[PDB]
Amino acid sequence: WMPAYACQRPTPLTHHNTGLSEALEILAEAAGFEGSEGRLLTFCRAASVLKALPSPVTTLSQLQGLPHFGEHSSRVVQELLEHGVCEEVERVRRSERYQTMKLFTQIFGVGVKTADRWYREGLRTLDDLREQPQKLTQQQKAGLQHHQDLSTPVLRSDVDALQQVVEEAVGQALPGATVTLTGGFRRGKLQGHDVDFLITHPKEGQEAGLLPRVMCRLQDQGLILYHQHQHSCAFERSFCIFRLPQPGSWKAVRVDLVVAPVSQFPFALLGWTGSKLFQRELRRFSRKEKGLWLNSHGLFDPEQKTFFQAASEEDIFRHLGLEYLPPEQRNA
Ligand SMILES: Nc1ncnc2c1ncn2[C@H]1C[C@H](O)[C@@H](COP(=O)(O)OP(=O)(O)OP(=O)(O)O)O1
Ligand SMILES: [Mn+2]
Ligand SMILES: [Mn+2]
Repeated sequence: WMPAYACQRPTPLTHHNTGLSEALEILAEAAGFEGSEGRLLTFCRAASVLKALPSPVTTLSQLQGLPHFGEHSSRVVQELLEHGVCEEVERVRRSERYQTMKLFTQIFGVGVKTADRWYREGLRTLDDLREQPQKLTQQQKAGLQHHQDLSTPVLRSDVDALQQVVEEAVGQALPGATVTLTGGFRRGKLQGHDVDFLITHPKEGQEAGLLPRVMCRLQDQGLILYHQHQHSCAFERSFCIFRLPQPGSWKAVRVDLVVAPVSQFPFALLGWTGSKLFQRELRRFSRKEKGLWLNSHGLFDPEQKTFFQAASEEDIFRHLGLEYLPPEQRNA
């Protein structure tokens, strides 16, 4: 027996079923491209079960009694075991719709709705987008300008360099302010598509106006290629492309900087650490099993109209009746 919710079981970074999970995640991604959110979540859940298994699935008999393994996901795994290939997955991989939606949605500032609109309008390539600049936001133009670098996996070494410059700027702008690495790198990932940082100060309110000062410092050092600042309407944030110096060269790298007041920091850290499926599952668990609404700002009882005060992620897990999972076991 393995628990049904991803937030009730450890999911390590590395596992024994990478071929099988990858194939299911192609089908999940394709479903998302077609607005089939039910089918996306179904394939995502099945893949996450495989990530949690302590052994490779070598025969279909190892599927019996696992949750989230309905007929379609089981068929995909069966075909892979028997034939080394799943024809449905190969058709998806070869299809122009999938390839194009993958191409467009990978670009900085482009979601599924935009990519689909562009597809329906006859756009297919990055050059097609560059030929229609009136169709692009400034963020998307920046994504296209740096597309090669932004498609290159960000490495832990890049993360360490970026954390140093962000810490230097934060520390010079406001002594005592802190920088916490979040996202997939906090979960132990060796590579990623961006770097996420969470900034706060132990005195509530001292973080006010910090982010623009941090960005000014970084801009002055030549480290910023693109910056879009957004005030809270809901955390203050800056979605950036950094110019990371390397020996004899440089690389553009996506970096998200988020500011949270320290009262909300545990919720923010939990929300921003992911994985995306883990957090979806944790929020579903909270609502369905505990009657509480969890988000990146707090944990709300809608019946009592109360908020839970947490000092740590551990506090939040405890309040929900879940065993604590460190970040490296949230790789659902
Ligand atoms: N730009 C963003 N907008 C909204 N939420 C974000 C953003 N970046 C990160 N988050 C939040 C949502 C997720 O639960 C978590 C991780 O998001 P994201 O950076 O997209 O993936 P990740 O860090 O888990 O993998 P990757 O290594 O590919 O970046 O933090
Ligand atoms: Mn990330
Ligand atoms: Mn991010």
